[PDB]
Amino acid sequence: KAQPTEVSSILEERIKGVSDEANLNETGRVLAVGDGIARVFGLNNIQAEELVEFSSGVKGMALNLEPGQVGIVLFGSDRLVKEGELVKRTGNIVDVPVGPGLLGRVVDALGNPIDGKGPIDAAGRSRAQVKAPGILPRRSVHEPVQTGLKAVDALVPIGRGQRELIIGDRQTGKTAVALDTILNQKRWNNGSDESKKLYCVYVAVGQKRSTVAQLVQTLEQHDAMKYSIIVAATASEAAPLQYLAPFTAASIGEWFRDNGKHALIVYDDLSKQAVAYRQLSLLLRRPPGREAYPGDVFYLHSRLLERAAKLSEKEGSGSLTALPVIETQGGDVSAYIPTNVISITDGQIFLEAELFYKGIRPAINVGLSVSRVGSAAQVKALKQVAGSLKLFLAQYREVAAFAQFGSDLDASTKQTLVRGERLTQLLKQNQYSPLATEEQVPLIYAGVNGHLDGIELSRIGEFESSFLSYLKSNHNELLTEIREKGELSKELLASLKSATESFVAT
Amino acid sequence: TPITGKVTAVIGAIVDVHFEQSELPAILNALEIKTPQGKLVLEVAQHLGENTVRTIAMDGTEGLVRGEKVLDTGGPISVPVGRETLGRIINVIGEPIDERGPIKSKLRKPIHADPPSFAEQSTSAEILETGIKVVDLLAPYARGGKIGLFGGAGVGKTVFIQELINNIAKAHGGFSVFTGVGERTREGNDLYREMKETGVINLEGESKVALVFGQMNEPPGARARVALTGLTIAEYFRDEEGQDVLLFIDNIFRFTQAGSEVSALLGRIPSAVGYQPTLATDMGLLQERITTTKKGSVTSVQAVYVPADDLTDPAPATTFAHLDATTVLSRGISELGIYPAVDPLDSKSRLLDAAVVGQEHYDVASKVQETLQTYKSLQDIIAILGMDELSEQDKLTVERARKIQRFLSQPFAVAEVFTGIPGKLVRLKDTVASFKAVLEGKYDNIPEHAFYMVGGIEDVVAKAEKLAAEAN
Amino acid sequence: PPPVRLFGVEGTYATALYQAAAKNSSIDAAFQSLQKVESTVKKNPKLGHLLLNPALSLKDRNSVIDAIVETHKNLDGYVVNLLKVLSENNRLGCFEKIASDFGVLNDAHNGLLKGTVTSAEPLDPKSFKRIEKALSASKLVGQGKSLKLENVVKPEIKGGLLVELGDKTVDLSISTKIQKLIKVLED
Amino acid sequence: WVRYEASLRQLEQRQLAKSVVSRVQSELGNPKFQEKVLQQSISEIEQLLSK
Ligand SMILES: Nc1ncnc2c1ncn2[C@@H]1O[C@H](COP(=O)(O)OP(=O)(O)O)[C@@H](O)[C@H]1O
Ligand SMILES: Nc1ncnc2c1ncn2[C@@H]1O[C@H](COP(=O)(O)OP(=O)(O)O)[C@@H](O)[C@H]1O
Ligand SMILES: [Mg+2]
Ligand SMILES: [Mg+2]
Repeated sequence: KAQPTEVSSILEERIKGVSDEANLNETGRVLAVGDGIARVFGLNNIQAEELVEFSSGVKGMALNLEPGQVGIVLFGSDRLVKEGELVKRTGNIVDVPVGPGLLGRVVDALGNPIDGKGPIDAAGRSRAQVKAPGILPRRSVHEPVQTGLKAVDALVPIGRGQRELIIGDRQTGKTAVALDTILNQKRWNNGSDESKKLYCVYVAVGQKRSTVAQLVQTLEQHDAMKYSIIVAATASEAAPLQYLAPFTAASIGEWFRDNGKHALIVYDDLSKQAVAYRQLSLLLRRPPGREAYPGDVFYLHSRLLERAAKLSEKEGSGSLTALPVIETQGGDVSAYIPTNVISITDGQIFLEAELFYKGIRPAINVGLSVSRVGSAAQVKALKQVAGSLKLFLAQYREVAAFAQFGSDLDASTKQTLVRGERLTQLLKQNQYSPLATEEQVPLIYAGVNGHLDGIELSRIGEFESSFLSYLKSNHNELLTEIREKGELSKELLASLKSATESFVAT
Repeated sequence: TPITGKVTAVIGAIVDVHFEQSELPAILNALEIKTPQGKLVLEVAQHLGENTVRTIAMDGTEGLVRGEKVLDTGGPISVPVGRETLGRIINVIGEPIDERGPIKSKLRKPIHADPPSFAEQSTSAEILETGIKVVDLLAPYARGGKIGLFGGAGVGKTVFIQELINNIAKAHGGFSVFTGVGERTREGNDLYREMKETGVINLEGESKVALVFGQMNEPPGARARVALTGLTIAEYFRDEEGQDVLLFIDNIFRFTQAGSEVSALLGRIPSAVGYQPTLATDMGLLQERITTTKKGSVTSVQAVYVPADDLTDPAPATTFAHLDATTVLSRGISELGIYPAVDPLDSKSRLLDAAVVGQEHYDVASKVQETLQTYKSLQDIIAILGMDELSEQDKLTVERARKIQRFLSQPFAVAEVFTGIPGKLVRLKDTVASFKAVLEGKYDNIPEHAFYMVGGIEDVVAKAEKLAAEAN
Repeated sequence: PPPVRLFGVEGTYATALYQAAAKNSSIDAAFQSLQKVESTVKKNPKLGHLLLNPALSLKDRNSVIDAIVETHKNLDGYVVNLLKVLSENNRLGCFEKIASDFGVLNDAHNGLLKGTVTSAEPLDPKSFKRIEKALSASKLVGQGKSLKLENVVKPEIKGGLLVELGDKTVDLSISTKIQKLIKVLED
Repeated sequence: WVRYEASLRQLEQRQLAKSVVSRVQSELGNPKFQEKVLQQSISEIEQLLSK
């Protein structure tokens, strides 16, 4: 067509200019390749973590700079590159396109357009490795993030800027809760107030291309692709792609954050990123530190997740909410990679396989799922109702274990046990069903205030739907008041109490 | 003539520099590199030979080329010291993290100094009324000593550190220094804001705390050496100023973690479970540089993150032996409902003496430990054999132990948003009297839930009355 | 400082020899001695096998050294010392390599930089001379040094040249250029 | 219809790619070597002179 011709002419003119300018400013001869790591001679004054051009066409980057030989990890298939290939250096640190044009576009780790929808329009290029903001640039997490899960994700919130972990086994709902959060962000990014929009960005690292295709299909089915970036590295490409894709997603997240906007990033299954770094380090001549893992895995998780922060008003008040995901084996949260990531994050969301198999689709264990925004960085309506409900539910679980231990004044005779079991049955959700914050307070308020003593565990599922229909049909006054105010006052508390003990009889 | 060197190898956080002269810089020397974005400091670790040495990067090796000019300071890394550092955020290299201008410190002491000798060891058994029931009862804290806060992930270690700061530093009177070793920057920002609000930090006036942050986002060398920087601040405050230093080192396990970090790429053979071989020695000098001398005292308050809640891990296990007061925050109690989570058994302190805390306090502590140990021993008996299938005395001891465990819970002011109850404080004498009365069985009829999230025995009886009124 | 950086045990002896010759200002004598030794090695193919043998004993290695030294009656006052150092270090299986890096050091300082003008077809000698003068007059690693470009007929190049000189190659080959338009055409 | 047109653009692009590679193969056979060799030799000479 017309555009390819002029684009090709302009770019080849620039190519001739580059070839005729300063020679190439450095080169190298390939000494070894394999598993996406390539040794190369030359490159005497190569910059650290610097992109390099290979004669075949594969990209590269410099993790290691030995005397004489340079450790280059190959960005793509290593089949094309051979021995003696000339390795031109790009002259700049590893970068990735960042800007508002990445919205609605799927790109690789390097930022090149892979969805085939056209070129990427970026305001600038940001380094994949960027130092995290300092103490003063960081701000206390106070702005809520509407997870839309109608579960413990609401009573103990996420908030804007938290790196709330999502631990659990495979196929437990980590990607499910991530996509529900992304879908629920549509209600707030579909407006005009940029201070409340959450421009999501997905990191589908170590995810099969069929799965990510289904994920993007589901996103655009719900009109969620307009605000979500799917920068990722599937299982098809090499390990360095997997290692760098979350970091470039972090770069996009800081671009959104440094511009005063709020972005939600979900590092889906960082485990493949860690093992990709393992694959790099095994043949890059970096000895492993512990449990066959190189020591720098904790450091890389640190730099990647600490970039996620809530900026202060001086820096633009931007937020970079992070939702890291780890795939543990057999629920072993005491393994190495778990221990580091649970110590790297601001709380976690446990998703055990037994709860998923039991029937609870969210499958979240209240007892261990903690956060640093307890009754903070919430709407306010939910924070007053269930500011300390997690501890009560944990004590309910302990007493229920204690209740089965011996026959005493326990079981149904315990008001705490009854309230805990009713609340645990309350905290459930179906996938692809984002529930707004307004239709979440009455259920938890009925649970916490002991209004569910005579509703029975089996009937709580129907009670949820009946109560929500009650509010959305003939009690929309207080519901809309809560939604618009973002808080339940004395008037709103009294109205909600009126509704709940009027509907307790049904 | 300044010492000049050229960079030969850059391996992550490890940088190799060669000097084209016989004047080789000594170990731990500060090597500064002029980067386009600022200044990068390198600390010499080993002399590899051939006029080349191995260094540790204080900052991320961004754009580090081979052959870049390196300048040797001549001594170890020096950070500003004195009253100027109070109310100011201190980086690992000494540059002011805060944007409140530079630091006009009179002296810049190096971060690598010999620990105080055995002669200058002024040991003491002074008590410390922190205000938390369990620590004031079972493992009383020692003024001027070393303080431990062992715990896993999500057990309240940072919350406990903040609560201790709020309780003590406000009434401490003397100078203090908070040292963040490999911890989340968001938590450091929250702590800074909280101490600004409480008046501990006064930007426009006098501040009683100096802030040194080596946050977990920083490179491994910065994490390793921020503990040394804060320790140097505490040492100068103790010696020159002659004031009781309330050193609050946060996540001291990150120092050993960064030692293992650099050790893997330093060529060292990994020790057991992959730790650095020199962990014991380097942490030995670091911790022994904290001690009570004749000039003053440094009351180091350290929180240790135990990996996988495995107390047999070499770093926490050796920190146990290299520390006076131990406060283990077991997860099994943290998820049990008593989020203070101070395990009442392994949390031991050297102050547990009849001549230190008093005979009555010692007897009370021994009896509560006995009751809780009976509970732990009969855990399985209650579990599957049956609680009712037990002797009357054993059942009474189990009930008393459960009541005590519920009583160990204490709301924290810094955790008011977390627990939902105002963070009231309890005095040591009040705790001793209340626990002695409880052990006598004067509150057996009171339900166990009355002791939940309460302070003194007055809070216990008030909660019992309120639950009786609401339940009828 | 030696003219260029050498790495590995196969090359550490070369730079040590160059440093020793710099003290005596007899780099040419050591160079000529090394060429004579490698010519003697090429003269006797069995002798080359003798050098490469790692199982050959200390007395046998010493005897090989006296064999290669008695001819020419002395190679140089220092290179024989390097040979005996190699014998006591068991490094006679790399002498060709050590001579290679010593030669590279020689052209590093003697202004004899080497280039590789690789092309699909053998280079036309009229066009060969045009390449020499332009690069000699250019400032690409130019401080008063000669040039030794040599044509490298390889099949990897589709056509054109890759002018290589001191860690500097120009992406002027037409093969890389036609490919560079392909990825953008497949956008 | 818009996604059908997008598929039309994609197939036109790949057909252009096939045409480009076919013409590259054609250039691999015709005598198109000496003139381009002289051209980019002069180009590299000018590149050296420009610095
Ligand atoms: N109501 C529900 N909530 C969550 N997941 C559901 C629900 N109903 C069915 N599922 C299934 O649970 C799976 C979630 O798997 P997922 O968490 O994406 O795996 P992974 O943890 O490996 O990313 C989906 O494939 C979906 O088919
Ligand atoms: N008194 C308390 N009441 C309720 N929750 C608490 C209390 N103390 C701590 N927590 C919870 O424990 C968490 C602190 O975890 P912490 O042990 O500091 O992790 P780490 O040691 O990795 O920093 C917080 O998120 C908080 O929600
Ligand atoms: Mg998945
Ligand atoms: Mg901590």
